[PDB]
Amino acid sequence: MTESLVLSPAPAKPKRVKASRRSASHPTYSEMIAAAIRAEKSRGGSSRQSIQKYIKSHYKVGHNADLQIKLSIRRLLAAGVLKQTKGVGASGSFRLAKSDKAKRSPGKKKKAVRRSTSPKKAARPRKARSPAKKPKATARKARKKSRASPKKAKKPKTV
Amino acid sequence: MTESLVLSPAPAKPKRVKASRRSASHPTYSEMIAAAIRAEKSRGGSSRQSIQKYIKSHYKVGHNADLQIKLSIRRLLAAGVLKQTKGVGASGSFRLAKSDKAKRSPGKKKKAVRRSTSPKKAARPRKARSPAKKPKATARKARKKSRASPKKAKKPKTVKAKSRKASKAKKVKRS
Amino acid sequence: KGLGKGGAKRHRKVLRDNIQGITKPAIRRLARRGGVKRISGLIYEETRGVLKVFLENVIRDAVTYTEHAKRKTVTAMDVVYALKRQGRTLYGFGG
Amino acid sequence: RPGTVALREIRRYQKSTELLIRKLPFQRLVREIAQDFKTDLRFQSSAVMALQEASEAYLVALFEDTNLCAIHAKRVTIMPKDIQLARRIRGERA
Amino acid sequence: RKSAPATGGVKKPHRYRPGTVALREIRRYQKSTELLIRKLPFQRLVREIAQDFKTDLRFQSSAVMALQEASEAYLVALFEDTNLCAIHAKRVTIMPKDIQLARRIRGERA
Repeated sequence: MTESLVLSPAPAKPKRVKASRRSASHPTYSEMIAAAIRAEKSRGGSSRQSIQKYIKSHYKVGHNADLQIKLSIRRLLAAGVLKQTKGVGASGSFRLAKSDKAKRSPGKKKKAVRRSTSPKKAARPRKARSPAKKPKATARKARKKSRASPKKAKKPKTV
Repeated sequence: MTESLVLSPAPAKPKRVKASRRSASHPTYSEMIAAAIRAEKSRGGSSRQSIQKYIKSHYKVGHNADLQIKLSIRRLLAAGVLKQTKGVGASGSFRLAKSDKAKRSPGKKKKAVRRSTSPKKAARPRKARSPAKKPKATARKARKKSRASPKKAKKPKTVKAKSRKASKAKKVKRS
Repeated sequence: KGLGKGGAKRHRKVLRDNIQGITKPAIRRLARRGGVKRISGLIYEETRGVLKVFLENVIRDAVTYTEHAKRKTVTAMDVVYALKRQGRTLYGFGG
Repeated sequence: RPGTVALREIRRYQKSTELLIRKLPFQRLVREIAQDFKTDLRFQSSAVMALQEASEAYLVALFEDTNLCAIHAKRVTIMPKDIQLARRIRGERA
Repeated sequence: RKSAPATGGVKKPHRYRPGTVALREIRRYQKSTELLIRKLPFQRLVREIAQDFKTDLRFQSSAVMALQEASEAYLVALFEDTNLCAIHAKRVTIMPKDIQLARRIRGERA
């Protein structure tokens, strides 16, 4: 009767933006986590806060859906839909059984880099040497943004 | 094979017409199957000849595809995304796990469309059959750059937005 | 004086034999005699209470047999009888 | 290194045949308990050793029972919980 | 209070949850005196065991009742100690780990 009574807030708050809109489709409280956890950048999975910010966009109500996220994830776990690796440092573990990686794999997995210290190390020994003065990474946009790829700095310059 | 003798003289020719970030190009071998399945609309999945015809478009691995495609498909089944349906009338299912799974869903089918990554592909049949005006999709910024929040996803194309910024009622009236 | 190894003297008190009843090492060795690896620390207070109850029960029986014998001396036989009555029945020495 | 010689202590203490509690504190301990019940009680050399041996063996038996309580709770230490449970299950507590 | 086993409904969070009827059963079974296990199946058990011990042996109602009543009390007392073993771990389910520990502490099996 949960599909007739407590669902009645759905033809009220989701009625505004969440529907079978031909311009752009929207979830139906059963296909939400896919957009969050497949168009994903994380390496060990999504987290509670991550899926929260991913799924709040206009149509999301959240009146009591904070409970229904966990309840539906546990229902899908009982049904056998998702697969997860244990972790504590990561705030979450929600993922899918992806085709790229086998179910059997060793614990060690690759490395990464950020290169955020490179702009600062462009000036740190530049202090030791003569030409040390005001920032000059990408001209005035270095002061404006402090991080710009060649094309990302070219485009505003020509525009 | 990843960097062995098979692909030691190989990479020179890809530099000509391979997958380039400029506009759209030939999908990588790891993703041509996914693109073909997304293009296919069959509820029961794509058959063997259906997959072959769908990836036959332009340059491909068709020289050794007869074994390469089957080996890759078995590799992905060993992981678990490709779910299959049982039968003999259809050559094969090879379905991509896209919607909610493990539910019965007895004979339920509706006109469906997604938002996550479909729009870039879905803007192509618009070119194929009937031209556009941009009342569909998510602007040119979606296909120009993937990592874009809605602000810069919308603002380069149209300056007219909802009550959050300016007033889109005029564009809505003008259709 | 100082906290560490002082010049004159260190480590302990001189007054004795009126507030005693604590043996910290002995509980460790008995715990090791029980085959354990760690003791969890806060067991000295409990073991002393556990110890006192055990001796209270046997001595109560032992002093009860002593009163019947009409003497001020507590002997091994009475101690054995007290343990035997309650089921401990320490064989030990009885002859 | 922590806990290494604890295993070594098992080998020595389980083939040694001696008493671990200090005898002189135990000698004054039996007098204090007995004095409250009745006054002017004279002890004997055999009485002290007989009383001490039963108490030490009782502790060793109790500690072994608490050892099985630690492994039951995925533990290596004897918390006061182990002793309390062992006394109740064995029926010695009441 | 409606159950409705049919497809409609996603059940309820509180439908005599595991242990709640137990909380009802503990009150009922600790409020009256009775023999819990079956009588006749236990009677056959006593007769069968004694048959191997002794080829011929007769029985009376008082004898079998005393054996059954003592066995039920022995089992109930064991369960109380075994549950106390269960509470040692952060669990409310009696497991073979607890029964081994409880028996070994007592004179049984050790």
